[PDB]
This record gives sequence, C-alpha cells and structure tokens, in this order.
Amino acid sequence: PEYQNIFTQVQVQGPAELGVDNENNLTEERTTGTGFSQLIGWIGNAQLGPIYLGWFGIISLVTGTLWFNIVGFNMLSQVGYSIPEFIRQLFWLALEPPSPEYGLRMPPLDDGGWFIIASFFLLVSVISWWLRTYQLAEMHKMGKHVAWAFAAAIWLFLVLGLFRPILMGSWSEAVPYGIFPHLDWTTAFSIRYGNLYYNPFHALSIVFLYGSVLLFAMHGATILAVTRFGGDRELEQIYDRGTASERAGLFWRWTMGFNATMEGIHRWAWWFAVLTPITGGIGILLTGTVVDNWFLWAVEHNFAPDYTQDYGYEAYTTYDGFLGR
Amino acid sequence: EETFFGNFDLASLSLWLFYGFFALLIYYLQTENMREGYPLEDEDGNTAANQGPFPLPKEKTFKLQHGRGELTLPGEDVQRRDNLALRKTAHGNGFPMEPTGDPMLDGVGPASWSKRRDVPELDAHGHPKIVPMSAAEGFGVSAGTDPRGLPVMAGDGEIVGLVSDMWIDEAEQLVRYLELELDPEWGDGKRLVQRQMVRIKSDRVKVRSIYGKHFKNVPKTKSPNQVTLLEEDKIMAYYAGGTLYADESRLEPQL
Amino acid sequence: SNSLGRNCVFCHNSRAFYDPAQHTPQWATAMLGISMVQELNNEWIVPIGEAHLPPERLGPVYNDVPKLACKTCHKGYQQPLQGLNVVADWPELATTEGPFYD
Amino acid sequence: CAIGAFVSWALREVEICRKLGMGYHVPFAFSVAIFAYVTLVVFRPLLMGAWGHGFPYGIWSHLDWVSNTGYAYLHFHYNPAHMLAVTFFFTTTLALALHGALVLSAANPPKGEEVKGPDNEDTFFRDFIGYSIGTLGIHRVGLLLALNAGFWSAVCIIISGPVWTKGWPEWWNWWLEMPIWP
Amino acid sequence: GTGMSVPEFVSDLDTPDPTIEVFLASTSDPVIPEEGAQTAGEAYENVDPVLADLTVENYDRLLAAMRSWTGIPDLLEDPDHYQSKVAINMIQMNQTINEEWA
Ligand code: BCL
Ligand code: BCL
Ligand code: BCL
Ligand code: BCL
Ligand SMILES: CC[C@H]1c2cc3[nH]c4c(c3C)C(=O)[C@H](C(=O)OC)c4c3nc(cc4[nH]c(cc(n2)[C@@H]1C)c(C(C)=O)c4C)[C@@H](C)[C@@H]3CCC(=O)OC/C=C(\C)CCC[C@H](C)CCC[C@H](C)CCCC(C)C
Ligand SMILES: CC[C@H]1c2cc3[nH]c4c(c3C)C(=O)[C@H](C(=O)OC)c4c3nc(cc4[nH]c(cc(n2)[C@@H]1C)c(C(C)=O)c4C)[C@@H](C)[C@@H]3CCC(=O)OC/C=C(\C)CCC[C@H](C)CCC[C@H](C)CCCC(C)C
Ligand SMILES: CC[C@H]1c2cc3[nH]c4c(c3C)C(=O)[C@H](C(=O)OC)c4c3nc(cc4[nH]c(cc(n2)[C@@H]1C)c(C(C)=O)c4C)[C@@H](C)[C@@H]3CCC(=O)OC/C=C(\C)CCC[C@H](C)CCC[C@H](C)CCCC(C)C
Ligand SMILES: COC1=C(OC)C(=O)C(C/C=C(\C)CC/C=C(\C)CC/C=C(\C)CC/C=C(\C)CC/C=C(\C)CC/C=C(\C)CC/C=C(/C)CC/C=C(\C)CC/C=C(\C)CCC=C(C)C)=C(C)C1=O
Ligand SMILES: COC(C)(C)C(=O)C/C=C(\C)CC/C=C(\C)CC/C=C(\C)CCCC/C(C)=C\CCC(C)CC/C=C(\C)CCC=C(C)C
Ligand SMILES: [Fe+3]
Repeated sequence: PEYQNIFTQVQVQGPAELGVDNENNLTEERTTGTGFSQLIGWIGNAQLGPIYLGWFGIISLVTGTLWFNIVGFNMLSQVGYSIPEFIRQLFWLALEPPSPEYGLRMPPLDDGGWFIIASFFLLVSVISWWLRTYQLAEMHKMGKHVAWAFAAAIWLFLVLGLFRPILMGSWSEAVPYGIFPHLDWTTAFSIRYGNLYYNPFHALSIVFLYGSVLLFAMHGATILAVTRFGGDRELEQIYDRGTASERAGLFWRWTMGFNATMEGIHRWAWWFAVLTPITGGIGILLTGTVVDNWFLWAVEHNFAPDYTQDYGYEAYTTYDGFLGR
Repeated sequence: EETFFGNFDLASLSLWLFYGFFALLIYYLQTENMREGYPLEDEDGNTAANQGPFPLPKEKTFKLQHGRGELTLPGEDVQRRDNLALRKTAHGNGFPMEPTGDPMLDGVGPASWSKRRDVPELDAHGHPKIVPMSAAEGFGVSAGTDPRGLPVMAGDGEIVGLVSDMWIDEAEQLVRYLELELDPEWGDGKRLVQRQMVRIKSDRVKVRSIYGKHFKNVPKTKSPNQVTLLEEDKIMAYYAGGTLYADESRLEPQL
Repeated sequence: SNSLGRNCVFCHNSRAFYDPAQHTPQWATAMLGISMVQELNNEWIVPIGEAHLPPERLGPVYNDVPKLACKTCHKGYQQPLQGLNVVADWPELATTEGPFYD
Repeated sequence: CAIGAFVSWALREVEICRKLGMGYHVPFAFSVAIFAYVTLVVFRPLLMGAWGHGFPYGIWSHLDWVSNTGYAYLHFHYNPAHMLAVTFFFTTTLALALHGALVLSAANPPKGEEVKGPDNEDTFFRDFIGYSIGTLGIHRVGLLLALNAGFWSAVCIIISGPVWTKGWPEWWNWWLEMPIWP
Repeated sequence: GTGMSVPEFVSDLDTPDPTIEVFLASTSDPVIPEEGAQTAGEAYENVDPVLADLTVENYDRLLAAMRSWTGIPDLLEDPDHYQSKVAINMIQMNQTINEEWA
C-alpha cells in the first residue's frame, strides 16, 4: 500500500541544536551536553537535552524529592523495615490523613503530622513548577497559554486537597497517598454522598473529557492525512495559506457541514481540555457543603428514571433452575 | 441549606451561570474560525444571498519575521487562482465541475495548488530552511536504509532513473524530498518527490501515484539549491493528482 | 459477597444503596442474619471457650477465643449445603422442649 | 439501524477522502469507536448468551447500567485493563492541552512582538523539560494515545463478563502468593 | 436494562458442594417411640439434656451423628473432658438456633 507516515523510513543526524537566544541571555543557565536516541528517532526527534536550570526548578526538585522520601520512609517503617515485605505490599501501603477528631488542629506525628509536612512540601513544589513555566514563557517573548492551562489543573488539585477540607473544617477530608488506597477513597467518596453520577458538574466534566479525546483523534488523523502537502508545518500554514489547509477544511465541511481554520482548531482543543478540571472542581466543591445526596436532588428536580418491574431473582427464575437440577 | 425560591439553591445558580457562559464561548469560538474563505459565493462566482447565522469577526494583525510586513485577517483572498480550466455540468448549484483539458497539467481537482509566496521558507538564522544534503555541513545517515543510488520504480512498473540526492530540513533534522535523475528515455533533468509518497526498499524505491510517462511533466525548480513555497505546492499537488488521474480505472466506480 | 459467593447487585440496586424500595427480597434475610450472628457470638460462643478451651486455641494476638460469622455456615455457597434438608431426620435438635416424633 | 448508520458514515468518509486526494486516517480512527460500540452491544451479549446484557437507550438510564455492571465485580477499580484505559485517557487529555497551548503561544505573542517559528517551540520544550518530540511526532503520539484508549476500553469491558467471574481484587492473589516471597 | 445480574461458569454450576454426599452417608431415620420404652437415663449415667431421650435414639445420635460430624471418636465418654462440656452447650445452642431463628 501507500506509505502511511507512522514510522520514519530513514534518519539523518547533524550537529546538536543548542537553541535560540536573545538579550535575556538564556544560554547562561543552560547545561552543556546532549545525546541521541535512535529508538525514539523512529517516531520523533532523536536529540536529548539540554535543559534550563533556574531557582524555581531546583526548589521544585528538592521539595518534590522530600515529599517522595517522607512518604516512602513512612511506608517502610509501617512494615518493620523488612525490604521483601515492603516490596510485597507496595501497592497496598499509604500515608494516611489525620483522624476526624482533630479538626483543623495540628495532630501528632503518629496520627497525621507527617501527612501535613508532606502536603506542605508537595504544595511548594507544584507552585514553584508553575512559576518556572510562567517565567520561561516570559523570557522567550511568547504567550502565556501553557501556564494558564496548567493553572486549570492546579485548580482541581487545590480543591481536592486544600479548599474543601478547610470549608468542611477537618484535615481528615483529604486523599491518602497510595495507589490502591486512593482508588478506595474515590469509591468511598462516591458512595458517601449519594451517587456522583447524578451530579450535573460530574456529567459536564465527563462531556469535556470525552470531547477532548475525540478531538485529539480527529486532529491527529486529519493532520497525518494532509502531510503529503506539507501539513505538519502548521505555523507557516497560518501565516500563508496553502492547499493542505484548504483540503483539511473541505473534508470536514463536506462531512458535517462546518469546519475550522488551521489556527482555530487549536483554540477548540485548548478550551475542551481546560474545561474538564474547572467543571470538575466546581462539582467537587459543592459536595457536602451544599448537597448531601445527589440522587435525592435528582428526584427533587425530576430527572431520575422510574422502573416498573420487580426486584429479586424469584421474580425471574428458580434456584434449582439456575443450578440445573 | 436553604433555597431562595422553590428548589433553587447555589448549585442551580451555578448551573445557569455556566449555561450562559458556554453560550458566549460557543459564539466566540465559531466566530474566530471564520477568518479564511468568507464571504460565501455561488457556483457562478457571485456573492450568495445567504450568509449564515453568525456575523463576520473584526480584524487582527500579525507581525512577520525577516521583514515581510503585516497580515490582516479577514481580508481579500490573495491566494486565489485566476484562470481555471473547468466547466459546469448543470445550470443550477450543487453539481460537479468537469475539466476542460488535462487536469494534471492544469492544476484542477485533486491536482490543485494554492498561490503561495514565491520565496523559500526560512529558519531562525534567516537562511533557506530546506537544503540539499551535498551542502549541509556535518550531516549524514544515522539509521535506516540509504536510498542514494537505488533505482526508482514507477506506478506501472517502469524504471525511470536513479536517486541522486536528498534534501533535508536542517533545523528539524528530517528528510523532506528525494531528488531523481531521469533516464533519457523518460525525460531530461532532475525532479523532486516528497518523502511522504515513496517507499524505500533494499534494492529500489517505489512511487505508485503516477506512471512512467507522467515523470517528464513534474514541475521543476528554478534554482538547484532552494525551492519556494509556490514550487512546492505545485510539485506536491502534481504528485497527489495521480492517485485519481493517472489511470481511467482510478476514476470510474470500483464496485 | 465473598461469604455467599454472590455480588453486590444481589440484594442491591447500586444507584441508591439506602433506599428500602429498591432492595430485593434477600436483603431482609441478611438483616435477620446480622442480629442472629451478633446473638450467637455474644451469648453462646464467646462465653464458653473462655471457660474450657486450652491455650492452643486462642489466636496470635489478644489471646482471643474464636468467633463465627456468615461463612462459618455458608462456606461460599448461596445456601448452606445448597439447601439440603438436614433437620427432618433429627427432631431432637429442632426444639428446646421434648422431641416431637409425630 | 444504528450499526447500519455508523458503517455508512465511515464509508461516506472514505469516498470524500478519495475525492479530495487525502489519506484514509480519519475513517480508520472512527472504526475503533465503532468497534467499541459493537463490543458493547454485540460481542459481549453474544458471548454471555443473551441480548438483554446490552445497555439501554436513555440519557440517564444508561448510567444506571454502568453503575450496576461495575458493582457486579465488586471493586471495578482493581481491573488492570480499566487502569490502562484510564491512564491513556488522562495522558491524551494532557497532551492535547499542551499541544494547543504551544501552538497558540507561538502564533499569538504579546502585543508589539513578532510571531515565532518551530525553532522557538523546540527551544521552549527543551528548556522546559529537556526533550522535544517535534511537530510531526506530536500528531502521531496523539493519534496513538487516543486509539489505545479506545482499544483498551473495549478489552476491559470484554474480559469482565465472559473470562472472569469473581471479584476483581481477588485477581491479585497471584502476586500476593508468589513462591519467591518468604 | 438495569444491569442487575449474577454471572457464573456453566462447568462450576454442575459441580455440587463436595460435602453433600458425606452427610447423606452418615444420616439415618428416626425411630418412633413405643409405649413405655426404656430411656437413656435408666441405662447409663448421662447428662440431663440427653437423659430423657430413648435408647435407640441415644445410640443413633451419639455415635452415628456427633462423633462423625465433629471428628472426635471418643466424644462424651469422659464427663470431665472439656470437649464434653462444650458439646453439652452446643446441643442447646443448636436447638435455640432451630427454634427461635426460623
Ligand atoms: C461503578 C462504576 C465503575 C466503572 C464502571 C465501568 C464500566 C462497567 C465501564 C467502564 C468504562 C470506562 N470507564 Mg470505568 N468505572 C468506574 C469509574 C471510572 C473512572 C473514575 C473513577 O474516574 C474513570 C475515569 C472511568 C472511565 C472509563 C473508561 C476507561 C471507559 C469508558 C469507555 C469509553 O470511553 O469508550 C468510548 C467508546 C464508545 C462506546 C463510544 C461509541 C461512539 C459511537 C461509535 C458514535 C455514536 C454517534 C452518535 C449516536 C451521534 C450523535 C450526534 C448527532 C448530532 C446525532 N471509569 C467505576 C468505578 N467503567 C466503559 C467501557 O470501557 O466500555 C467500553 C464501561 O462499560
Ligand atoms: C462510553 C461508556 C458508557 C457511557 C458512559 C457515560 C457516562 C459516564 C456519561 C455519558 C454521558 C453521555 N452519554 Mg453515554 N456512555 C456510553 C455510550 C454512549 C453512546 C453510544 C455508544 O451510543 C452515546 C451516543 C452516548 C451519549 C451520551 C450523551 C447523552 C452524554 C454526553 C457525552 C458525550 O457524548 O460527549 C462526548 C462527545 C461529544 C462532545 C460529541 C457530541 C455528542 C452529543 C452531545 C451526544 C448526542 C446524543 C443524543 C442525545 C442521543 C442520540 C439521539 C438520536 C439521534 C435519536 N453514550 C457507554 C455505555 N455516558 C454523560 C451524561 O449523561 O451527561 C449528562 C456521562 O456522564
Ligand atoms: C465510583 C467512582 C465514581 C466517580 C468518582 C469520582 C470522583 C471522586 C472524582 C471523579 C472525577 C472525575 N470523574 Mg468520575 N466517578 C465515577 C465514574 C466516572 C466515569 C465512568 C463510570 O465512565 C468517568 C468517565 C469519570 C470521569 C471523571 C473525570 C471526568 C473527572 C476527573 C477530572 C480530571 O480532569 O481528572 C484529571 C485529574 C487531575 C487533573 C488531578 C490533578 C493533577 C495534578 C495537576 C497533579 C500534580 C502533579 C503531581 C503532584 C506530581 C507528579 C510527579 C511527577 C513524577 C513529576 N467518572 C464513579 C461514579 N469521579 C473528579 C472530578 O472532577 O469530579 C467532579 C473527582 O474528584
Ligand atoms: C480524579 C479522581 C482521583 C484519581 C483517579 C484515578 C483513577 C481512577 C486512576 C488513577 C490512576 C493513577 N493515579 Mg490517581 N486520581 C486522582 C488524583 C491523583 C493525583 C494527584 C491529584 O496528585 C496523582 C499524583 C495521581 C496519580 C495516579 C497514578 C498513581 C496512576 C496513573 C494515572 C495517571 O496519572 O495517568 C495520567 C498521567 C499523566 C497525566 C502524566 C504522566 C506522568 C506520570 C505517569 C505521573 C504519575 C504520578 C506517579 C505515578 C505517582 C507516584 C507513584 C510512585 C512513583 C510509585 N492521582 C483523583 C483524586 N487515579 C490510575 C491507576 O491507579 O492506575 C494504576 C487509575 O486507574
Ligand atoms: C511526562 C512529562 C514529564 C517529563 C518527562 C521527561 N523528563 C525527561 C524526559 C522526559 C520525557 C527526557 O527525555 C529527559 C531525559 O533525558 O530522560 C532520560 C528528561 C529529563 N528531564 C529531567 C528533569 C525533570 N523534568 C521534569 C518534568 C517533566 N518532564 C514532566 C513532569 C521533572 C519533574 C517531574 O519535576 C524533572 C525532575 C530529568 C528527569 C531528565 C534529565 C535530562 C537532562 O538533564 O538533560 C538531557 C539529557 C542528557 C544529559 C543526555 C542523555 C542522558 C539521559 C539523562 C539518560 C538517557 C540516555 C540514553 C543514552 C538514552 C535512553 C533513552 C531515554 C529516553 C531514557
Ligand atoms: C488540562 C488538565 C490536564 C493536565 C494539564 C497539564 N498538566 C501539566 C501541564 C498541563 C497543561 C504542564 O504544563 C505540566 C508539565 O510539566 O507538563 C509537561 C503538567 C504536569 N502534569 C503532571 C501530572 C498529572 N497531570 C494530570 C492530569 C492533567 N494534566 C489533566 C488531564 C494527572 C492525572 C492524575 O491525570 C497527573 C498525574 C506532571 C507530569 C506535570 C507537573 C510536574 C510538577 O509539578 O512537578 C513538581 C515536581 C515534583 C513533585 C518533583 C518530583 C520528584 C521525583 C520523585 C523525582 C524527580 C523527577 C523525575 C523526572 C521522575 C523520576 C524519573 C526516573 C527515571 C528516576
Ligand atoms: C477512541 C475513539 C474516540 C472517537 C473517535 C471518533 N469519533 C468520530 C470520529 C472519530 C475519529 C469521526 O470521524 C466521526 C465524526 O464525524 O466526528 C465529527 C466521529 C463521531 N463520533 C461521534 C460521537 C461520539 N464519539 C464518542 C467517542 C469517541 N470518538 C472516542 C473517545 C462518543 C462518546 C460517548 O464518548 C460520542 C457520543 C459523532 C459526533 C460522530 C459520528 C456520528 C454520526 O454521524 O453517526 C451517523 C448517524 C447519525 C447521524 C445518527 C444515528 C442515530 C441512531 C440511528 C439512533 C440512536 C441510536 C443510539 C445507540 C442511541 C444512544 C442513546 C444514548 C442516550 C446512549
Ligand atoms: C486542521 O484540520 C482540521 C480542520 O480543518 C481546519 C477541521 O475543520 C477539524 C474539525 C473540527 C472542528 C470543526 C471543531 C469542532 C468539532 C467538534 C466539537 C466535534 C463534534 C461535532 C458535533 C457535535 C457536530 C457533528 C454533526 C453531525 C454528525 C450531524 C451532521 C449531519 C447531518 C445534518 C446529515 C448529513 C447529510 C447527509 C447524509 C445528506 C442528506 C441525504 C440525502 C439523501 C440528500 C437528499 C435530501 C433530503 C432527503 C432532504 C434534504 C436534506 C437536508 C437539508 C440535509 C440536512 C438534514 C435535515 C434533516 C434538514 C479538524 C479536527 C481538523 O483537524
Ligand atoms: C524508602 O524507599 C525509597 C527511598 C526508595 C522511597 O522513597 C520510596 C518511595 C515510594 C515507594 C513512594 C510511593 C509513593 C506513592 C505511591 C504515592 C502516591 C501518591 C498519590 C496518589 C498522591 C495523591 C495526592 C493528592 C491528591 C489526590 C489530591 C490533592 C492533594 C493536594 C492539594 C495536596 C496539597 C496539600 C495541602 C495544600 C495541605 C498543606 C497544609 C498546610 C497547613 C500548608
Ligand atoms: Fe496540530
């Protein structure tokens, strides 16, 4: 068949690209040293490095390492410092939030103090990383879209861990640090407050998540299908329209009756992705503080379905009949 | 919690506010996507009586690099074609057009090109972005099969020449074009093929879109060291038009 | 669920775990079983064994007398012995008063 | 009727692609969503032996089906294929956000500034995280992530009924009881 | 349409509880008491709960049932053993379960 442009047929390699610079003097803080990986060169660029070292990046790295080490050493001490049993039960361990009886007060190290210290370090690390992503775009003389979309996810992060426990008045409302233990928190949160399906903001969040995955499938396929016209060079197509953009627009116009531009599709993508954590955080913040049972709320607002048939197995079959006796 | 009236609480107010915001956002997003290709026309070239539910946006300005000036959109369609060898097949709207002469040579249908600028695309240094490998310092093949020297196979199974060079993108470290040297029986000079229409094997290179007799009419570059945007559009459109116009059986129904 | 060998939708419509109008008829039997197990543990099983059982039956920590629950009788089946009639042959274990051999 | 309509939509897309001289990536990508739907309504009920195992057609009643089907294997978060599918969904959304943001930031600089090019984008991401995938690799990666999400969703639903019958936490007993442990 | 069902493997549904056949190999029919039949109390020195039973019932219950259903072959032989004292209470617990928790 025709070439489909999924893996590159042949690779070429030249001198390493050290990057652009301006009066801001970015070269001062950049590391020296690059590598080439031929395995990842089949799908994308092969060059590895260099990287930018600032104050925000170093602070974020140190605080994140501290948070990781605190969680890990607590998990190790919880098992008796036995390494084989630490490995055997890795997915089941966690560092647990404090008990409900302490409110917002500082608990003992045995019953949530380490949890609070680790949470403080993680918060510092994430905020420092956001500051770094803002500063880099400021020094490159570009727009601030990356920082604003990272801030939309940080909103749901903060609502889950900081704002809602303060509004409810207890640090015991936060999420435990563990793999199976945080999936237990998700299910228990859904059960405790009725049914999270009947939360309209959870439904809006699902709408936007599904839509973003659908949009990425569409955009990736469309750009790969017009690459024979040089379609992957999107910026030059924005500055000087070519036949790739026209064919890409006309496909969707003839398919569903309307289309986009080469620059306008990225606005659609940016909004569908960012709208997911915003609606999610609004939905989470309203639970427990305003609404305590979402199914009863749905019954009150008349969008809960009604069923006529009966419940129980004896209305449909017999115990002997199921067993085959 | 209490209700202002009936069942109206904070959740309902938040929901209605989000509904209003989403309506405004949908309006903005649809309007931002109407900066190219408007207003609409009928099949005879005149402005259509219907223009839609959404009004046209206001103007925005870009500032280009390397001293190319400004671009304000929406504006006049500067990429428009002048004389198209096409004919109508009905007196009304909604029916296909029929080529007048040779669609592959006239640039209509899937062989269409757009009128881009007659200058090469530049990198950050201000040099032409796409360069032949013979004039790129320190570049070489690092993986895969080197296609230089291998023969080229046409879509009908004819050998037309040999691969003589590759044109690479220095900034992004990627191969963009393959350069061929035509045999005297199949034309004269050198031609370019985009990397996205070829398959490199251990003993040959295969091009399936066009036939052996179509290789002498591929558009040529003006200079042996660079290619402009118009030339690229004209070359890639030619190669893509053969997927429908190379053979009569490729156009008629397959069933 | 692991005691009966069944799942949650046995006895429950999971969209509303609280609603008495969306429960099945096996939920009432389970509710009776909870009280029966509590009574058996607190009145019969724990009080004895604390007076006769040897030290080799008392468990790792707390030195506890053994206790029973759902699976001690169900053993992973919907009904103990899948509903076999075991009391018709033994009238002496059916009533506290004198056996009725009628 | 729905199956017929979906297949007709895909074939119409193929005809449009052929007329415009493009590749056939979009119909192929839509085929995976069609496959997930057909797994939900045809393959699983066929393997389980009854048409009554499919979900109902109602805006709020097809969520009750998902709830009850999830709670019939007790704790559905312990399904490993569900874990893979959820991870792919989250990663796809994150990648789409980053890609849209980078392109918009290149095309829309602060007021009074010239526009940027691909070299600028490559430099921002190598400074940011030390690696850049390129303007051609990002589209391949996004397409692959979305298709993997769909495929693993289909696999996770198809293994729950006909291949595994107990609760999903019990599956990890192979790890919890390996001979290599003391 | 609600998704409320319980799946099971067909080959598993055809394998019964393996302990069902063990019970059927250790049970027997009761013997209807005659007029003024001799009791178990007048033939041995036993405890009051099982003292007023008949003689034939005493044999068919003591050995044929209790010494095989629990695996204790000399159960209720020495009245001072802790197992005998536990079994005496367990008889009454079983009677209470069968009577007051029907
Ligand atoms: C108690 C509930 C259980 C649970 C029960 C289930 C069950 C059961 C299922 C999953 C499924 C899924 N779960 Mg889970 N799941 C739970 C919690 C979660 C959580 C979480 C806690 O955050 C997440 C993120 C997810 C997410 C997911 C995805 C991995 C997956 C969704 C399928 C999909 O996208 O296929 C997308 C594909 C499609 C089906 C779309 C088909 C589209 C068709 C082809 C086009 C239609 C065109 C249309 C008619 C046109 C209309 C427009 C015109 C204008 C008319 N689950 C809980 C713990 N989960 C589902 C799955 O994987 O099924 C495949 C599923 O069945
Ligand atoms: C995928 C795994 C589960 C599932 C899990 C969930 C969960 C969980 C949720 C949804 C939600 C939705 N589901 Mg469902 N749902 C499933 C399969 C389907 C199928 C199908 C394959 O046929 C369809 C058409 C829908 C449709 C819907 C929408 C009613 C709604 C918004 C999501 C959406 O489409 O945004 C993604 C896609 C787009 C943005 C494109 C636009 C598509 C429009 C919006 C849908 C039109 C549907 C129309 C009303 C029904 C058909 C009309 C006919 C023409 C007559 N579901 C399977 C069974 N569904 C959400 C909901 O109920 O919100 C209130 C929700 O929380
Ligand atoms: C039984 C389970 C309950 C349920 C319980 C919940 C709960 C509880 C929640 C969700 C939430 C969500 N649910 Mg739900 N949900 C259910 C079933 C479903 C189903 C389904 C059945 O199909 C689906 C598709 C979903 C889908 C979703 C998502 C749409 C949404 C998460 C938002 C998001 O963007 O996440 C992406 C996640 C994030 C962005 C989190 C923040 C991440 C930050 C940025 C990480 C920082 C970096 C880190 C600390 C550093 C790492 C170190 C590195 C190594 C460097 N739910 C059922 C009904 N659902 C969430 C929500 O918003 O609800 C309104 C939520 O809290
Ligand atoms: C939204 C509702 C629930 C929730 C719902 C779910 C559900 C449901 C699932 C996950 C799963 C995961 N969750 Mg969780 N999870 C939530 C919020 C979080 C937060 C947070 C806000 O800080 C973190 C750090 C995580 C992280 C994780 C990973 C442990 C795992 C991989 C998914 C993922 O990130 O793919 C997306 C990846 C990216 C967007 C970026 C990729 C970068 C790397 C991979 C980040 C991973 C962090 C790392 C693994 C955490 C430390 C682990 C140690 C190194 C061992 N969750 C909220 C509270 N979570 C999945 C799981 O458990 O699989 C085993 C799963 O099925
Ligand atoms: C999914 C997005 C996350 C991410 C990922 C990420 N980090 C990365 C990469 C990627 C994809 C690299 O390719 C690059 C790297 O070299 O990885 C091995 C790197 C890296 N960026 C890093 C920092 C970093 N980025 C961070 C952020 C993030 N980048 C995001 C959260 C963070 C966090 C979580 O806060 C940190 C700590 C390190 C993890 C690593 C350091 C790379 C560096 O210092 O310079 C470039 C590399 C060289 C010095 C030359 C080659 C040596 C390599 C370090 C090892 C591999 C060489 C081998 C020959 C190739 C094998 C293939 C590799 C792909 C493994
Ligand atoms: C629009 C919402 C979506 C979204 C967006 C989003 N996320 C983002 C961004 C954006 C726009 C960023 O710009 C930022 C980023 O850096 O992207 C590359 C990021 C990011 N999203 C992340 C995670 C994440 N996002 C998630 C979700 C989402 N992100 C949504 C789907 C999720 C989940 C649960 O779905 C997770 C888990 C990170 C990868 C990154 C933020 C990095 C950060 O804040 O790091 C802080 C630093 C530390 C805590 C230090 C950790 C120390 C480590 C223990 C070791 C050092 C790091 C090392 C490189 C790792 C180990 C490597 C080994 C080889 C040794
Ligand atoms: C991994 C693959 C992802 C994906 C990909 C994808 N979808 C696609 C495409 C691609 C690549 C298209 O090219 C195609 C398109 O044209 O998009 C604009 C499409 C498409 N995917 C769509 C929707 C959609 N995609 C979804 C998901 C996904 N799409 C995945 C996440 C979802 C959900 C639930 O998440 C939905 C709702 C459509 C907008 C569109 C194709 C729809 C279409 O035109 O269908 C033709 C038929 C009709 C016009 C209507 C038929 C009506 C029926 C006969 C009656 C109703 C039956 C139905 C079962 C009732 C459902 C009731 C609900 C309440 C449950
Ligand atoms: C860079 O590249 C790219 C682009 O480019 C620059 C792009 O753009 C895009 C595209 C992306 C976007 C535009 C972003 C927004 C997209 C989304 C949010 C995706 C979600 C989409 C939707 C919610 C809408 C989708 C709508 C659909 C599927 C419905 C449309 C379909 C119809 C109305 C029917 C189609 C008509 C048919 C089949 C023909 C009619 C049949 C006949 C037999 C004709 C005979 C006539 C009749 C019987 C009667 C008359 C019929 C009429 C009038 C038809 C209308 C029907 C009516 C009932 C009135 C991408 C990805 C891209 O990467
Ligand atoms: C010991 O062995 C070594 C050394 C190798 C190790 O270090 C091993 C380490 C491990 C094996 C570590 C494993 C770690 C995990 C598996 C971690 C998992 C973590 C999560 C899933 C975390 C989720 C966290 C958060 C969530 C879901 C939401 C929100 C959180 C927050 C907003 C937190 C912020 C907290 C705040 C702001 C409170 C601060 C309080 C103040 C008073 C300031
Ligand atoms: Fe793109």
